Amino acid sequence: DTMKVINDPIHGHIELHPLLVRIIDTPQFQRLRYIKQLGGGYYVFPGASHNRFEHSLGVGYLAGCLVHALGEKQPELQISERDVLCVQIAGLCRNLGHGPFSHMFDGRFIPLARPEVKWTHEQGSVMMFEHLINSNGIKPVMEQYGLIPEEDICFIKEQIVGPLESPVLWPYKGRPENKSFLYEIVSNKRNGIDVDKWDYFARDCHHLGIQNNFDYKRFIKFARVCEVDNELRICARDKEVGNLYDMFHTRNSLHRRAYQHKVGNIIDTMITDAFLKADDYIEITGAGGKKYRISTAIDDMEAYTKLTDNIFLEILYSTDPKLKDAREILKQIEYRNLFKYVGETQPTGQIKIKREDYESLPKEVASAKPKVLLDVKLKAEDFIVDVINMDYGMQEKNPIDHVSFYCKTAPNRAIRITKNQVSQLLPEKFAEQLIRVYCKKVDRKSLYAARQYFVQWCADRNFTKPQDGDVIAPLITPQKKEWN
Amino acid sequence: TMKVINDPIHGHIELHPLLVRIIDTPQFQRLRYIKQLGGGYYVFPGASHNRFEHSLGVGYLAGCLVHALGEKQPELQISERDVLCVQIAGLCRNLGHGPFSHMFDGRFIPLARPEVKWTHEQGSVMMFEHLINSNGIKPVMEQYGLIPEEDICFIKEQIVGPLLWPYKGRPENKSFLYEIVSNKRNGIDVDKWDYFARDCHHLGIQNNFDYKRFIKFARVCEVDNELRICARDKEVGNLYDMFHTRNSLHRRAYQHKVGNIIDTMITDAFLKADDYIEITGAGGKKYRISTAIDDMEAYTKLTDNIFLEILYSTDPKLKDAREILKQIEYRNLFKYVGETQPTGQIKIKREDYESLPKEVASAKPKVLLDVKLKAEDFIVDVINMDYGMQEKNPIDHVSFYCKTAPNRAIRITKNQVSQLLPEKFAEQLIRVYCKKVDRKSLYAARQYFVQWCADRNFTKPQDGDVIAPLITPQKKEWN
Amino acid sequence: DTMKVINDPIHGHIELHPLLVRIIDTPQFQRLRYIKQLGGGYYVFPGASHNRFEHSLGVGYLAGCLVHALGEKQPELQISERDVLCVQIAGLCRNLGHGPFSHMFDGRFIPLARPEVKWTHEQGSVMMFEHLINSNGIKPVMEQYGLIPEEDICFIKEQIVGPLDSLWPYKGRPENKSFLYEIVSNKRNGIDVDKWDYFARDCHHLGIQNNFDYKRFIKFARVCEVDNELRICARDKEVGNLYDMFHTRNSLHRRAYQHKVGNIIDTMITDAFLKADDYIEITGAGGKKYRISTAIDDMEAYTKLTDNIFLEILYSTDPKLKDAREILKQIEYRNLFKYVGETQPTGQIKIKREDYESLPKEVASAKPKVLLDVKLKAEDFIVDVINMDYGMQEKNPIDHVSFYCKTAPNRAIRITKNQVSQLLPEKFAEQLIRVYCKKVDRKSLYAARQYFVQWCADRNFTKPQDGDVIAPLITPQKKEW
Amino acid sequence: DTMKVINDPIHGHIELHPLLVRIIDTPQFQRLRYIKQLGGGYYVFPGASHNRFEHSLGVGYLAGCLVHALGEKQPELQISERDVLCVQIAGLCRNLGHGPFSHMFDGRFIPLARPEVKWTHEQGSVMMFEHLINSNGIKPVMEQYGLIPEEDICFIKEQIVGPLLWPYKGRPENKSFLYEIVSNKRNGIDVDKWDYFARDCHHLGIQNNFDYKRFIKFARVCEVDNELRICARDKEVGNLYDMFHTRNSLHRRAYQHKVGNIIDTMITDAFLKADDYIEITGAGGKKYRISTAIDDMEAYTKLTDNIFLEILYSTDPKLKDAREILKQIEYRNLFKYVGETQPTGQIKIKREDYESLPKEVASAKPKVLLDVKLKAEDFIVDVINMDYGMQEKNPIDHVSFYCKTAPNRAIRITKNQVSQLLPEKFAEQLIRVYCKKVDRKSLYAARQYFVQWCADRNFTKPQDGDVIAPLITPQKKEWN
Ligand SMILES: Nc1ncnc2c1ncn2[C@H]1C[C@H](O)[C@@H](COP(=O)(O)OP(=O)(O)OP(=O)(O)O)O1
Ligand SMILES: Nc1ncnc2c1ncn2[C@H]1C[C@H](O)[C@@H](COP(=O)(O)OP(=O)(O)OP(=O)(O)O)O1
Ligand SMILES: Nc1ccn([C@H]2C[C@H](O)[C@@H](COP(=O)(O)OP(=O)(O)OP(=O)(O)O)O2)c(=O)n1
Ligand SMILES: Nc1ccn([C@H]2C[C@H](O)[C@@H](COP(=O)(O)OP(=O)(O)OP(=O)(O)O)O2)c(=O)n1
Ligand SMILES: [Mg+2]
Ligand SMILES: [Mg+2]
Ligand SMILES: [Mg+2]
Ligand SMILES: [Mg+2]
Repeated sequence: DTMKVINDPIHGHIELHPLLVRIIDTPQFQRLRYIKQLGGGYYVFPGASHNRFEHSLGVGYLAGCLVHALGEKQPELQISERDVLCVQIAGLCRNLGHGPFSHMFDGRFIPLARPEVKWTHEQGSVMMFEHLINSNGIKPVMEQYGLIPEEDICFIKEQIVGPLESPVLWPYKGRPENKSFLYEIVSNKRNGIDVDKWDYFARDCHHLGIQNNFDYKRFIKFARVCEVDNELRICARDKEVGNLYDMFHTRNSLHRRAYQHKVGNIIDTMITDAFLKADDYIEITGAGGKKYRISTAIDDMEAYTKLTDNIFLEILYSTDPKLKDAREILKQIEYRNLFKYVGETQPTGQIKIKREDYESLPKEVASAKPKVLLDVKLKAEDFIVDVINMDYGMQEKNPIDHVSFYCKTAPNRAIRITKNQVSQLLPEKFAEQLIRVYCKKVDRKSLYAARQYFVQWCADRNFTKPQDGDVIAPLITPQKKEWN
Repeated sequence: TMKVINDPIHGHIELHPLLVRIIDTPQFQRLRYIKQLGGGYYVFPGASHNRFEHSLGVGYLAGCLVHALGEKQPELQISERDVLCVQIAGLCRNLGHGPFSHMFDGRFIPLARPEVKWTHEQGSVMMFEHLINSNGIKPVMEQYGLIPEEDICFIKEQIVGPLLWPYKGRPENKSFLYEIVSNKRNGIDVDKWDYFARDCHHLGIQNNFDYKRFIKFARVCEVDNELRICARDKEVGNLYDMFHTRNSLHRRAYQHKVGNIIDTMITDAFLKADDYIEITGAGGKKYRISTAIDDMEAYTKLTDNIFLEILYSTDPKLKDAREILKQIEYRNLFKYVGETQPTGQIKIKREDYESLPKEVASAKPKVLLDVKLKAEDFIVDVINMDYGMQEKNPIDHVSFYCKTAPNRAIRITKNQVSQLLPEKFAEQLIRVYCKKVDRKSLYAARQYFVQWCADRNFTKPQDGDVIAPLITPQKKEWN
Repeated sequence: DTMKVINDPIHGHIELHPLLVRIIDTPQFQRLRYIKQLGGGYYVFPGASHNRFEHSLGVGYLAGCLVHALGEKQPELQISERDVLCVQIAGLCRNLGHGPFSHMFDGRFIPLARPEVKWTHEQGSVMMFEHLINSNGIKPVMEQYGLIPEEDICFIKEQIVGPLDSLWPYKGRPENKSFLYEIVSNKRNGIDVDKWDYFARDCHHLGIQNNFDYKRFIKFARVCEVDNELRICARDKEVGNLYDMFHTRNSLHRRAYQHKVGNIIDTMITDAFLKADDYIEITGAGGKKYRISTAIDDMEAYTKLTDNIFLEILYSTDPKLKDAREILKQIEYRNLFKYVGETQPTGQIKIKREDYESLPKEVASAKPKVLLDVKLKAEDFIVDVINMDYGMQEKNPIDHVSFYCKTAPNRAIRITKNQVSQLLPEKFAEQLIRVYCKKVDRKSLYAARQYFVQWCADRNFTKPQDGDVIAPLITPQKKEW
Repeated sequence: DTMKVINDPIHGHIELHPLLVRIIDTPQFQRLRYIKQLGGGYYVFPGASHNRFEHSLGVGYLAGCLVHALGEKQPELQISERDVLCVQIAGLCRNLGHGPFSHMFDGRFIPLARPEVKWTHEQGSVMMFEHLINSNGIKPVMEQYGLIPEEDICFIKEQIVGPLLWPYKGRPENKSFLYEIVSNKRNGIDVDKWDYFARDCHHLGIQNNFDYKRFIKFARVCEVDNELRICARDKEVGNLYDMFHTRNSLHRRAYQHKVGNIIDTMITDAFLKADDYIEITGAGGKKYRISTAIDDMEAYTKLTDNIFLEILYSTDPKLKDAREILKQIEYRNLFKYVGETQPTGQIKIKREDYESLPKEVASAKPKVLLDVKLKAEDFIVDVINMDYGMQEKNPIDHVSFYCKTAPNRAIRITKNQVSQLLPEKFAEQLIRVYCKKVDRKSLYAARQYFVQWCADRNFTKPQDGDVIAPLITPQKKEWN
């Protein structure tokens, strides 16, 4: 019928087009009210109670702001109301595929439960969207507001997941090359600068109790479309380059402080463990009454719709003896009897730890032979090793090398700006790995031992000296001249 | 040792290890799964916050105030033991809240168990007892210099009031300690201060009350042979503003017409599910949503999760309950018809609440109607808005002091402050909703409602002339 | 010439049309950088360093927001770019007439220096605007962007000061654009974008949180026909917020704008200006010399009249300025006139401006009945009478607001107080009386308190809040207390 | 005399001890109400109306917070109320020496007006403090609250300017940590930065990412090389690198804004042209100039941003040139920015060479057709040294940490133990060029000279180089 206004603490009063309201008021979208944006982070930052639902609204809103702003400044782009709605819908719907505890689910649980499968929340989002549309009669409503479901549904999915085919050339079908800039708004595959980041920086910071340094409104004011290699792309004003390096610095800061918090991660790990132990016994009803497991609900969207953080409490409150082991792990979380952090280190020089080797690392730690007197001997199964890849969103690459700029004197001429033209105070590398070790045995003597093994293992592997190495393992650190 | 927690409202808070021990229990962690504002989250999407983090905030502010009093007035002899007891009461005064907070004790329990008298306060005391006993907290209390017999009594009295000087946990010279966490005298306490700041931060409303300022100007003075907390005289304006703010937040957020109808629909689903949901309590015994309040072990497991357990159920017994919740997801809500108030001396009694839908349906609007509506099609919600003490002005129950004589307590009357203040401190709002959502039913509902307002001499609804143009002319008082 | 972007801490990045930039980059506008928004308030709230310049930008921006929003929701109103620019210019320029220390200048100084004259900053703003336009060749630039200077300059002035009887008293725009006159300075009910900026800005600087949400109000605003005029109407639901807006404004006056010490600093600075008025020379048109009190008669001189006057006096060496300089030095040492207390008339007693001067005499004539070391005279007392209201004297401004309902968005309606809440104010205007003593020693102050409380008793004013503590021998005589 | 409560928008309600109130309520301190914290920055960021006065209160407040927090956690340090007051006073008084438009005055004006002299606002602050104490009878009041003026005044001055071997006399080595609070000479981590980050951000419209309250919670005193020093928890090292990143961001965005700087430059020009004619009365009625008021504190007390308006509103023909420059600011007829570049070579451009740079630019021979020829005096070259506060050095190498397992054992943490994503260098220079000739043809020419000069000197390619000087940039293969 008519536009709704929603009060968001980040963005203020947002107007929602009635088509978007229709998309939001569905079981598939409302589901996101029951999935914490930061997963286990809430168990460390008590303000982070926010869910994916409200983040989704924010992304939808910002996507519309950016496309409206481009259209207002450059009418020659011929951006239609139809384009605007499609970009907003993609913004609203790019989080639809998230599972219980967000990144815990696709980062930890699915890889261990279904190692053969290749699943991402992105793929999930496309499938959920299709299901949402078909289950709720949205196509007619789309037609009613001037959308063309065939081409526009394709466009929306492409915005979320990228090209739907191997093209080897313009690989997209939803819109032609003259609207290429529309594909940079919601999920920017070229350099990662998109409205999804802008919402979460502001939102997460507001809830975590950290201040956000990046100003997206400013960026929107200075954004333009220019021709670059026969494509119309979004370009930033030259003097905004510093702000973009700061944007990636901020993202990395938030990962260091919050998203990869050592305890937040171990809680995610413990919850994953409980889910693995419960996977054989929890039943989720999907299409036609078929029963699915936590690990297989991703194969049926009707079942996936019912897969939320609620799983955690269903396990916790269970009485079935089959779920006793799973339930015991979650109860250890409530009593704050968590696996203990032992320490952190990094590979040196060129060493790069491969995903294939992740499983062998607890074995390596337990095989270390620290020359120290020990009351307990520990085994591989007592250790957890968490490898975390930190980067600027593009592996080893500098994402600012993939950004186009324009100058005040020639607003339609796109240019490139190299790192050396900006500052010598910027990073020389754009990717690194952190290795965290934890012990499942929490008593004082086990922990003392775990520390000796860990520091010995660092020495053996030529990893960096842990920050507290000399205090936790004073008998081990002297053997390594490189550390002294 | 002490833990540091980052709260977005208060910054980095330090927690004494005894408090950490209380927090890391199933009974306290439970509060992570109970939304502070209940159905409000379905209207204000930023209001995802739960009772857990509000509890931390209250505990922190309680310690701030008692610490500030001790530092300014060492002659009060506030001990570390006193400080911990006040902080614990602050942490634990929300323990008794049920699913969707005020929905549970404001709507559900009254309907499910009309004979019983339950408040979240009473719940908090029982939960606290259970928390202490289940988790071996008494020894830990002793280890930090608390005396469990007296101090547990003190903590409970702080939460629920008296279980002559009616308190046993502390003597009259420490009377001021009973004003911090839950202030029975005038409602000015640290619980409000946290929720103002917290709710505002998440709702997207800006808070006008400055509790840090109030703490800077607070003192203890002798008042009628009690040592009480007194405010500086010139802070009287800020206190009237505090109650104005609280009332604003109720108008805007806590009593939002749609937030309330969602709470009402969820309550309805819970009533229809109550016979079939089983919650396991002590010794494996089974309880219902409505009886879990009788066993704390069962109550520990009663959270907002009930909503999803119903929503995801496949049992045909829960089909009716499940349908109501599904209507929430599709946003097929009962429809708001309008709002009015009693005039003059009229006051609607709780005993009459159930007869009101019947009255509305009995109205005889002189208008042509496609459909005829029945009592069961109407919901009438009566909301009592006040400054926390019925008809009374809470500032008449506040003691002040002046800069020239800091130890001399005084009273300040409304007329000494401003003539721009309220003349009344309590009112009732009546909201009417229709369970029949189609265009023709709604049109009819509006005619009944406005006719009923006219019959009862209630105030003219704001949109009365637009929704019922044929009805409003009959009432000269309305024009 | 292209748009400039400016970063404001209240509003974020604001775009300024090149015509507005041209208006801003003039001596007449830049002048506002040297005039504190809150005057003597900075001497109490150290965060209130803000000046009228940045408040002006904010008002200009919000004016454009509201008119853009109305045009976007209701294209049938035919709001032109020309209309938008005129409203933004009026927003930018409505503070041009402010003098040194803002409300100190027209609230205290001019009334005492030039009692015969009737001056308001509004009138000042119109005159300054005219001077700004003419001095800087702005008329051609206006033409270049599609404005018609004759009509549009008239429109801008009318927005600031009102009509320069009749059904339609305005010449700048016809009745079908009536709603444009409600944006910058709303004469009908006071709800305008000037308040919205200062609520947000003052709060941000004072360290008080603002509770009024103007972005919400903009979303719900519409134009409807009311008594053959097109007016801005608010959604019915929003009536509570509007009462809260006036409550907030009153709160900010109580806490900040009428702070007892902020006011006494304003008073002392005014006193210094009065004692310096004969000796400070301000050069105006054709080299003529003016005084602080007469610079309002020449805009070229007025352009040079800012808070700088304070420091010119303070740093002076001329013995002529010794008395003025001494008062300002007392401010630096914080040897301020002392606050004695506050009271109010009872019920419907009202004090009038003609009587203000006789009040120090009345206080000094009181005969307390208490042992006193010192006897005080009329010249030792300052009596400050402050009229607090909701912007329209005794009237409820919400009775002058039009609303619409969700079921009929084009039908305007009225909402009375009783349809909203019984918890709202029963009166919308009141007076506060503050007494101060110029003699600051302990004994004088003790005495001043006895006179004050006795005078309250004699006049049947309300009992001061600390009356029983400051004058325990006086308050018992009054049973009503 | 009792405590006063003051409402600050950054810190909330702050309590001020009556001795501090006495120090504040003096002409020498109140002066700071008339000196903008960010100088010409207000002419670019309209929210930056804030003055040094309120920043000084903030620093005083934060200094007391930190010293109280250390005393509360570690009573064995024997921190006295006397220590607390001395640290708070130093915090309040470290900005006393600032001149008109803050860093414009000692960064630009004094170096040009008095090239022979070596003046810093720090030195100014000690001299102003001495003058404040003596002029206002503060010593007796200090005694009244248990201070010992001889040793405590020395302590306060040392906190501000450093030593006037354990080089300090105000306090012994067992109180070394007290010297790290207000102006930290060792690594730059002090409460002054914490206030200005929060305050500047609040006013500029930029969000601050550094959390000082958190840092205070984790701070401890430990023994390091026979000194008791403030140590940070090991975990917090990342936050400290972020602190310096933030400081550098604020310099890039705000403090060194290209237009903010050129306004500072133009105001400095006006002051130089007015210096012979403005008279400031100092001790015994002696007259001083803007450039010599630093030699008499009584005169310096009267030297504030007011000078700007005194010049602007002047009618004296002697001040006509100075007044014209300021009027160009009001009309926004500013010197024009031409561009920015950096050295590639490791030697920093030296301060001794700064003056020769406009000559070099004008001597460039761009191979381009030009309507106008420009001269050295038409160019301004601004050299800006950006660093993490310690020249080429990493300040985090000068920080001591402790671990949770051994709180009393101080340790060091090297860059490689933290991250590979951190800077490899900690100092750099930016070179900005501006033209005093503002017309279209002059500016076109200025751009050709500038880019040619960058090419000749092997500086980095300006960001818009290809657009502003398309005929010049091809000659340089390193840029292509
Ligand atoms: N860098 C940071 N900035 C802001 N908040 C943080 C940061 N790191 C953690 N927090 C939050 C999360 C918690 O609520 C609180 C305490 O976290 P943290 O200091 O890491 O405790 P911890 O228990 O993990 O460390 P430890 O046990 O090693 O002392 O602060
Ligand atoms: N109601 C208020 N809310 C917030 N800040 C306030 C309020 N009233 C005053 N302030 C500010 C102004 C000052 O920065 C600070 C102290 O002012 P205030 O409490 O009025 O002291 P005062 O010196 O005027 O009163 P007194 O000397 O009578 O105690 O608080
Ligand atoms: N005083 C208020 C009231 C509401 N909101 C927020 C809460 C909602 O997220 C959003 C829209 O709520 P409304 O009450 O304005 O809209 P409704 O749909 O309830 O009213 P209606 O449908 O009658 O327009 O605004 C707010 O910020 N301040
Ligand atoms: N990193 C920055 C730079 C500027 N600003 C603010 C300060 C100004 O008030 C406004 C405009 O600054 P710009 O530097 O963008 O404008 P200029 O005129 O300096 O740039 P140009 O003329 O080259 O567009 O934005 C900001 O918030 N952050
Ligand atoms: Mg609605
Ligand atoms: Mg810990
Ligand atoms: Mg510019
Ligand atoms: Mg005072």
